[PDB]
Amino acid sequence: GYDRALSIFSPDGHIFQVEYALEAVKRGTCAVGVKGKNCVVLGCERRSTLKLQDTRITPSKVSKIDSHVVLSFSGLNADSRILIEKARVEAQSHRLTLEDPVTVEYLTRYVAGVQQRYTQSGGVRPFGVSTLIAGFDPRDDEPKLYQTEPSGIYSSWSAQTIGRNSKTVREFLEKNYDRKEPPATVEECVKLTVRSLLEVVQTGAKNIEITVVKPDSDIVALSSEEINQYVTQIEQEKQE
Amino acid sequence: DRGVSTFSPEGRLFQVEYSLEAIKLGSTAIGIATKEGVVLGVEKRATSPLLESDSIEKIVEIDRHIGCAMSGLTADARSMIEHARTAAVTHNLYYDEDINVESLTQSVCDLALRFGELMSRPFGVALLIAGHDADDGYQLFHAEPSGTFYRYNAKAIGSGSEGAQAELLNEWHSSLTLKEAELLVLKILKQVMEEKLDENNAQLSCITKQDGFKIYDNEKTAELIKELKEKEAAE
Amino acid sequence: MTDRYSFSLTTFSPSGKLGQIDYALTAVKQGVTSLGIKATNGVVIATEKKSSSPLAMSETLSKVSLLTPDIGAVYSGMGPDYRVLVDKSRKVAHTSYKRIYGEYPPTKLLVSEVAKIMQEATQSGGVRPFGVSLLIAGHDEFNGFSLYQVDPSGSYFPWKATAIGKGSVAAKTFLEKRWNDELELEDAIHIALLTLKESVEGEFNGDTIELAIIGDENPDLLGYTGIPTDKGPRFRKLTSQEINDRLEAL
Amino acid sequence: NNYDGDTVTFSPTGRLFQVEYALEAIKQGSVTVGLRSNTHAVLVALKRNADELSSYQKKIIKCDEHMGLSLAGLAPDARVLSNYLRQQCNYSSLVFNRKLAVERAGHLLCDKAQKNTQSYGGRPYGVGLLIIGYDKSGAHLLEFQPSGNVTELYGTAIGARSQGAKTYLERTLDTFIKIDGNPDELIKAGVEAISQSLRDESLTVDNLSIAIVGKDTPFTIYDGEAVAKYI
Amino acid sequence: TQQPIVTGTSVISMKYDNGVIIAADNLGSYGSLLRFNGVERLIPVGDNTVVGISGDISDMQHIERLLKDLVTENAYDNPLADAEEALEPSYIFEYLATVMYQRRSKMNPLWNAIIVAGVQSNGDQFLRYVNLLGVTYSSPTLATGFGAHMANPLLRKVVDRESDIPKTTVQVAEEAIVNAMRVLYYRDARSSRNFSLAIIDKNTGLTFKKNLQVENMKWDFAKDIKGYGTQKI
Amino acid sequence: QFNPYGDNGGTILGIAGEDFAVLAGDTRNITDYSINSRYEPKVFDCGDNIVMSANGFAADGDALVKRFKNSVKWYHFDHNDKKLSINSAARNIQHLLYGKRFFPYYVHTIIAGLDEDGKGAVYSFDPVGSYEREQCRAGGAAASLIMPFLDNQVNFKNQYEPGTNGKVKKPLKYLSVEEVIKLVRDSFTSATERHIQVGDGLEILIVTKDGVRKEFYELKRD
Amino acid sequence: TTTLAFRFQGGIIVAVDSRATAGNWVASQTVKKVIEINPFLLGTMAGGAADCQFWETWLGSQCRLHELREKERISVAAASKILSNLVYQYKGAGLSMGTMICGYTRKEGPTIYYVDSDGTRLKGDIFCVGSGQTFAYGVLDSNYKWDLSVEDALYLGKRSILAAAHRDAYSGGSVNLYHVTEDGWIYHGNHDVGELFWKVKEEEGSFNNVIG
Amino acid sequence: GSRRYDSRTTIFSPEGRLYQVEYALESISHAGTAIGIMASDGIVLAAERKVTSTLLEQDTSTEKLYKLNDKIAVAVAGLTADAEILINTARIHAQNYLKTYNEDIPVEILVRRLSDIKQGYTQHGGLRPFGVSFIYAGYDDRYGYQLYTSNPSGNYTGWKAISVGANTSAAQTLLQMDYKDDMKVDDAIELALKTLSKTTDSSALTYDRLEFATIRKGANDGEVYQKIFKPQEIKDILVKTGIT
Ligand SMILES: [Mg+2]
Repeated sequence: GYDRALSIFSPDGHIFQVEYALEAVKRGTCAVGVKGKNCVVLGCERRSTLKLQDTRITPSKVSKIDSHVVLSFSGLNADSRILIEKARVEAQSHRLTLEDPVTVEYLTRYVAGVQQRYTQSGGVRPFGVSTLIAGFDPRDDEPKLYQTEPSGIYSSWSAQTIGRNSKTVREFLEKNYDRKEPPATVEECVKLTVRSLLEVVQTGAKNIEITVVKPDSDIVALSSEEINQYVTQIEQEKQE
Repeated sequence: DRGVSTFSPEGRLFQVEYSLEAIKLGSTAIGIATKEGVVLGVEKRATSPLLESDSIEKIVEIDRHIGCAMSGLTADARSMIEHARTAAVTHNLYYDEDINVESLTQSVCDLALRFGELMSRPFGVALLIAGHDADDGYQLFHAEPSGTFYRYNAKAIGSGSEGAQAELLNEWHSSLTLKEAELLVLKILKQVMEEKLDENNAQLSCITKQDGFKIYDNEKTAELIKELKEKEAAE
Repeated sequence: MTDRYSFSLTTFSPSGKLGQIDYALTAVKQGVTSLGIKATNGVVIATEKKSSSPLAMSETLSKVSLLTPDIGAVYSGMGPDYRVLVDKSRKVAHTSYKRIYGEYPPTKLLVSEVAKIMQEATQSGGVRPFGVSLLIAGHDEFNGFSLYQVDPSGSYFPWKATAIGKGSVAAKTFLEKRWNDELELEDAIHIALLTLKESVEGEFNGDTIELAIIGDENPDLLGYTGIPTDKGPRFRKLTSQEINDRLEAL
Repeated sequence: NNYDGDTVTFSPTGRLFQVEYALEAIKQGSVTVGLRSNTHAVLVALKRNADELSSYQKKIIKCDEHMGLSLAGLAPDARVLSNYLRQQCNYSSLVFNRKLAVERAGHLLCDKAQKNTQSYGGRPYGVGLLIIGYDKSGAHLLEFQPSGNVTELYGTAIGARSQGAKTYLERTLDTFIKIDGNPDELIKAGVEAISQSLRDESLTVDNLSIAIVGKDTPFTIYDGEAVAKYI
Repeated sequence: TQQPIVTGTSVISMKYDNGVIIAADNLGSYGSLLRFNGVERLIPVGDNTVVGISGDISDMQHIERLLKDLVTENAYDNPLADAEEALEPSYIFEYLATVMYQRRSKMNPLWNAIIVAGVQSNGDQFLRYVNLLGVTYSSPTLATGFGAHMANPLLRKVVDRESDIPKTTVQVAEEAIVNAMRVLYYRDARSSRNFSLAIIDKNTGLTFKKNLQVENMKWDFAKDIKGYGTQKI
Repeated sequence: QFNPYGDNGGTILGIAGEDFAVLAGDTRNITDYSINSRYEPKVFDCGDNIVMSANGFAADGDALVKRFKNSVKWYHFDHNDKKLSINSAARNIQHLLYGKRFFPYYVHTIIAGLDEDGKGAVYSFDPVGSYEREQCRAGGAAASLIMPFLDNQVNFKNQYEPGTNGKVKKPLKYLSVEEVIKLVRDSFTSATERHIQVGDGLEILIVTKDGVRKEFYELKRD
Repeated sequence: TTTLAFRFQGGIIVAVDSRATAGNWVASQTVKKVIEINPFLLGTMAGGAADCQFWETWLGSQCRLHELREKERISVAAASKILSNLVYQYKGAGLSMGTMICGYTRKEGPTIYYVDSDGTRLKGDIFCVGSGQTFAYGVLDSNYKWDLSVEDALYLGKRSILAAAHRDAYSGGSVNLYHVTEDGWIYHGNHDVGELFWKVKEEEGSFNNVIG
Repeated sequence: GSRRYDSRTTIFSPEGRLYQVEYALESISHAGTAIGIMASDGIVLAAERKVTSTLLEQDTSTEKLYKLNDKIAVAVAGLTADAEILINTARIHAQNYLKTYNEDIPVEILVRRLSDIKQGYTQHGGLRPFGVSFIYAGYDDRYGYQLYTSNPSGNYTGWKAISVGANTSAAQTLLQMDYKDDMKVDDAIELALKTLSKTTDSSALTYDRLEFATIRKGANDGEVYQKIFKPQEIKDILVKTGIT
C-alpha cells in the first residue's frame, strides 16, 4: 500500500501540508456560529457566481449529525462529506453502546481526532476543512458551540467564524458580542448573525443561509423571505 | 526528497530535531516537585476573546496518582494521553496496584520513535509527567519526541522555557512547601507570559499522596494570584 | 524487496496532458503499419511482417492473432506488449464471459475488457502504459460484423475502415476514396492489398504480408462433426499462396 | 553528499554515510569504560544530566543474571537492543536450560544491526554498547558498533573523550588483567581509567555509575552512596 | 491427532556411582507383526549423552534428525564447541521437552516416550524422562512402556533412593540392566532378543554396545507342563 | 483419538500463620497405577519471597510455574527491580490461566508468602483463573481427606468450651510455626494411609521475613 | 450458589451465599461472590467463577477508562452493556455467567441489570440467580415493598439467602451483605449461616420443622 | 529507493489547491461539450463527439451518453476509458441498492457515491485522479427530475441547466439567457441544440457529430422512458428545429 509520509516537519518546526490545508479553508465560503442564552445559530455564505443552480437538490451547507447536533464547514466540499459521514456513524454507534446520544463536546473530540490522525498517517493528506459544531447535550439547556481545524485542535467558543473574510466578521463579533449578556432570544441571535455576515456577503438575497438550533432536538432552517425580513430591518435602522 | 528516518552528518535525526522547534513555539508549561507534592501549571493562550478559555485543556489526568501537562502541537498529545491512560489502567488490571511514575513515562516514550515509511512523523508535543508512588515518592519527568525522558526537581517547557529554567535554578531548594511551589509557578508564568496573568489565561494543578491529581478551580487560583501580588509588594 | 512503487507513474502535467500516454502513442507512431476494412459479408485485417533478420523465421512470429473463433487482432507499436495483451485477452474472454454464459463474448465486450486492462496500466501504481494500438475485428449473432481500434489510454472506437502506425495518415485517405457500404469481402481484401503496398518498401508477397479475415463459418476447420449448431470459426488466416493469387489480379 | 540520503546507497569510494552519521551520535555521548580480569568484569560510566534540577541519565542496563551492558548515543535505541538481548538470553534459558554465551550474544546483535543497513525505509541504530558477562569460559567484554561490528576485548572505552581512558588501559593491560579475586581493586582501576577522560568536571556521588559481574557475583549496578567508597 | 504405525517398545535406565546406563531392543513392530529387526533406538549426542526413544518410529526418525541438526547448529560460530560450550545432557533434554509439549499443545503430538541419559560437565549424573504429553520426571531408575511395570521394580532393588547411588558400581548396575532386558523378553509380546546398551561414565566416557543378545534363559521346565488342568499325558 | 491431558496425582497444602506461611506437597509422581518418581519436587521458590505449586497434570503444572517465574523476571526488568507483592502475583497468575480459558491448564494452583503488612498469605486458583485469599487450603488427590481435619484443628469448627454445652465456641488462638508443621505432618501421614497416590516423601517450604527455608520428611513408600 | 439483588427506596440490597462445590465435595465455604467492580458498582458471581471474576474486574478497568475520558461517572446502563456486548462476542465458545450489575447514579437512580452469557441483558427491580434462586424468590416476593427501611431491607436479603442455604444443598457457608447508595456501596458484614440459623429460629419463631 | 520517482499526487500547493485535480480539470476543458437541461416534463442530454471521420461506424458508437439504470443516465466529458471504470462501478451500486431495499436508487445517493470515490483518489493512495466530469440526468419519486455534475475533486452540485467540457463559459451564458422555469422538453431540446450550434469549434453542427438523449414521463402513464436517439432521429430533430 501507499505509505509515503506527506505530512512532515520542516527545519523551522512547521508541518506545511497542515498549514496549506488551512489555506484551503481560507478560500472556502464564510461560516459563522453565535450562541444566545437558549439557542445557537449557524450562518453560511452562498457565493452568487453560480446561478441557474437548483437549490432544492444542491447540497446544503449545514448538516445534521444527529437530531440534536449540527455541523457546518469552510473548505473543500468533497472532504467535508467524509467527516460528516464518519461523525454520523459514530453518533449512532454511541447511542447503540452507551444508550445515550453524544454530547456536543464528544462529537467534536471525535471529528477533531479524525483530522489529527490524517496529519501523522502515511499515504494520506490532511482534510482541507474547518468545522463549526453546535447543539445541546441530552437533557441540557446550555448552548454549545465548538470549532475544529485541519491540525486537529478544538475549542469552545461564545461566537466564532471561519472561511474567507472571517478576520472581518470576527472583528465585528468581538466588539458586538457581550459575554455578561448574550442574545437573550432567537430573534436577537439571528439578527446578530445576519448582521455579521452582511459585513462580508454582498447582496442579502440568496447569499445568506440561517439555521437555528434550540434545546431538545428543535432544529429549523429559515427560508429566503424570513431572512430577507432581517436583511430589510437591519439596513432601515442603518439609515440613521 | 529524503527519508523520514534520516540521520544528519552530526548524528541527529532531522525529523526529531525539527519537532523540537515546533515545541519551542508552544505555550509555556511548568512543573515543580516537593516533598509535600508536585505542582503543574500552564499558559492557556487563547487566540481570541470570544474563545471560551475553560475549554482549553492543556493539563490532563492520566490516573489518580499521575497528572500531565503539554506544550507544542497539542492535538498530537491526544493519542499519547489515550495510550498513557490505557497503560495505567491495564497495569492495574494485570497487577492489582498503581503503576510506577517512571514505568508510565517509559511506556509513553516507547511510542516516540515509531515513525517511518507506524505513524508518518514524530509527535510535535512535549509532556511534563508528574506523580507519586510508594517506592520513589513525588516525581516529575520530561518526555520528549526523541524518546528520551529526564527526571527533574523542577522543569519548564515551551516558548518561555530557558528564561523560566534559569529562574527555577535559583528558587528551588529541597525544603520547599506545596504552598511555596504554587506561588513559584505563578510567579514564573507571570514573568514569561505575553498577556497579563489571571485565573482565566493560566491554570494550576497538583498531585499529592492523600488527595491525588487535582486541577485547581479558577476561584482557588485567583486567591493564590492575589497572595502572590501582596508578598511581592511586601519588599 | 517488496514492490515499493505503490504510486502512479502517469500523472497530469500543468497543461492537462498525461505525458506517459502521449509518449506511448509516439511509440505506436514509430510502429509498422497495420489496417482493417469492413465489408457487407466480412472484415479483413492486415499488416507487414517486418523481419528483423533474414535468418529469422518470420512465420514463428504471429502479428495477427486469434482471440476467439470469431474474433481476431492486429497491432502497431511494441511487439512484446502486444503478445502479453493477447494472452490476457484470450484468458479474460473465458474467465469473465465463457465460464459464465457458455458462449464467446461479442466483439464490443471483449474490446471493452482489453481496454480496461490498458486503462489500469495508466493509473495503477508502479507501471507504465502499454505501448501499442490494437485493431480488433470480429463477428457475433446480434451485432454482425464489426471493427474496433484500442489505444494506450484505453479508449476504443468502431470503424468502417482504418489504419494505425507508420503511414496511417496516408492510408486512411486512400481508404476514404475506396470504401462504400456495398463492398463484398473479396473487394475489401483487394483494397487492403492496394492500401498496404503504399507503406511497404521492400518485398511485397505472401511471405512478407500477414492477412486474416472474419467471414463465413469454416466447418472444415472445426475438427469434429455431429453437432448441427456448431458450424466452425469465422476467423481465418490467409495462406502465403492465397495472398499471392490475389496479387496477380492486383 | 549525493549519497547520504538513505542507508541503501554506497558512495563512489564504497562508504555508507548514514552508518557513519549514526557512528557520530556515539562520539557525542557521555564516556563509559569497560575492563576485565580472569575472575570479574567491570563497567564504569559517567552519567550526564540536563541541568542542576535534572537527574543523571542512566547508562547501564542489566540483560540477565550473568550479562549486561553500558550505552553511549541514542538511549531509546539502546533500550530496543537491550530488550532484544533480554529476549535472546531468555529464549536460551527457557528452551535449552542454557545461559547465553557472551560471544553468541555479540553475533546476534551484529546481525540485528546489519539488516537496518541494507534495506530501504529503515535507519541504522544510533548507539554504541559495551557488553560484559561471565559464562562457561570466564569473564568477557564486548564492544558493539551500529555498523554491525562487534569486538571482544580486555578493556575499552566509548563516547566523548574516550581516547584518554583507552590509552590508560593500554598501558595498564598487564596489571589489571591479573587482578583476580579482588573486586574492589578492579573497580579502582576502572575508576582511574575513566578519570583520564574527565575535563572541568569530577566524579561525584550522583555522577558515577558502576557495574560488576564475576565468578560468584551476579550482574549488579551501583549508584548513589554505594559508589562514594570509590570517589 | 494420529495413530502410531511402526512402533518401538521399552527403554530402560538407571544411575550408578560414576554415571548412567541405558538400554533398548532393536525391533520395529507393525501391530502384532514383528516387521523390522534391525532398528537402533538409542541415539548418542556427542560423547556425554544418549537419547533412548520408544513409540512411533517415523516420529523417532524425525527426532533423530532434529538432534543431528542441533549438533550442527551448536558448532556454528562456536570456537569452544568441543569444550566448554559443548551440548550438555540438560540442554538436549530441555529442548526435546519444549518440542514435545508444544506439539501436544497443537493437538499434533510426536507419539513417543523419551529418556535422556548422560553426565554433566561437573561429573553429575543426568537422567530424565519426557513423553508425547510433555510430562517430565527424574528418578534413580527410569523406564518406558512395559519396562515401567517390570524393569523398575528390579532396578529399584539395587538403587532404592538417592543414597544408594554412590554404593552401586558399574558392574552391579549393568548386571541389573541386562537381567531386566531378559525379563522383558520373557514377558513382553512386542520385544526382541537383540538389544543395544550404552554406558556414560564420568571417567571412562561413552561406551556403546551393539548386537547384544538375551542369554542364560530358563526354558527346560516347560517339558513337564502338560494340559491346562486335568491332562496327564 | 488423542487426549492432550493426563493425571500425575499428588497432593499439596498451604497454611497462613500470623507472621509466616507454609506450602507443603508430597514428592510422589504417578500415572494410573505406576510410580514415575518417589522424589519429584512440586513446590517451588519463585523469588521475591513467593512459593508456588500447580498440582494436577504435571506438564501444564511445569509450564505455568515456568511462565510465572518468567513473569517475575520481567516485572523486575520493566519496573525498576520492584518487589512483586503476593497480591500482585496472584492477579498476574489469573491472567496467565484465563489466557487459556478455552484450552485450560489442567491444574489447581496455590501460592504462599507474606502480604505487605508482613502477615502470612495464601492464594488458591481454579484451572481457568478464579482466585481467593485463604487461611487454609489443600489441593489435589487427597484434598477431600485433609480439609475437614483442618477445619476442625486449625479453625476449631464444631468445638465448644466444656461446661457451656454449645453456647461458647472454642477461641481461635494463634498457632506457631512448630504447631502448624505438626498439623501438616499429621495431615500427610493420614492421607498416605488412605490414598494410594499419596506417599514417598513430604517437602515443606516455610516463608518468613528472613526468607524461604525447606524441611523434608519421609512418608510410607507402599 | 444463591445470589440476589433488589431495588428499593433506600437504594439496592445485594446478598449472596459463600459456598463452592465440585460435585458433592464442598471446595470452599469462604468464597467472595460479590465482586467490587469499583466503589460505586457491584457485580454478583454465578455460573463460572473465573468468567465472573475475570470479566467483571475487566469491566472495572473499562469503567475507569470511561470516566477518565468523559470526566463523568459511567451509567449502570452503559456499564452493563459493555459486559453484555463482550460476552455476546464469545457466544458459543462456552462462557458461563449469570450476574446482576448494580449501581446508583443521579440520572438513573438505583438500577439493576441481569447479564447472561448467552447475551441477555434485562433491567429489573428484583433478580435472583443460582441453584437456590427459587427459595430466595419466595421470601422476596411475599415480603418486598418499595418503602422498606434500610434496616428491614438488609434483613430481608439476609433472610432470603438463609432460606436458600437451608434447603439448597449447594448453597451455604456464610452470608455477605451490601447496601448500594448514590455515594457508593457499604459493606454490612459476613454472617456464618450456622450461627445465623439458630439466632433467626429463636428470634423469629420460624423453622419449627427443625429441632434446636 | 523508490521515493525519488514519486510525483506525490495528493498534496496541497502553497495556495491550498490540489495540483492534480486542477490539471485534470484542464484536460476536461478540451473534451467535447456536453449539455444538460431540466424541464417540468423531462430532461434533455446533448453532447458533441470529437472531430470524427466518415469511416467511423456511428450507429454502434458510444462515447458521450451512458445508461446507468432505467431511470438515470450520464453525459461524459474527459477520458472515456476513465469514465467507463466509474460507470461500471455506478451501475453496480445502483443494483446493490435495488437488491438491499427493493427500490430504485435515489439519484443523489448514486451521485454522492461516485463523487466520494473520486474524492478518495485526491486524499490517499498516491494515484492519479480520474480525468472525468459527469452530467447526471435522472428521475426518482422524491425530487422528480434532477440534474447534477461531478468533477475530479469529488465535489458535486445540482442544476437547472449546465454544461461540461469545452467552452463551458460561453455555453453557460447562453443557457442563462434563454432558460425559463416553466420550459417544456420540446423547448429544451431546441435550446440544447442551438447552444451547441453556437459554441461548437466545428464549421457546422451535423447529425454524425452529435449524441442525444431525453428522459420523459412521455411514457404511457405514470412511468419514465429513456430515449437514446438514433443517427436518423438526430438528423430529423436537426431539420425540425431548423439547424440543417
Ligand atoms: Mg499411600
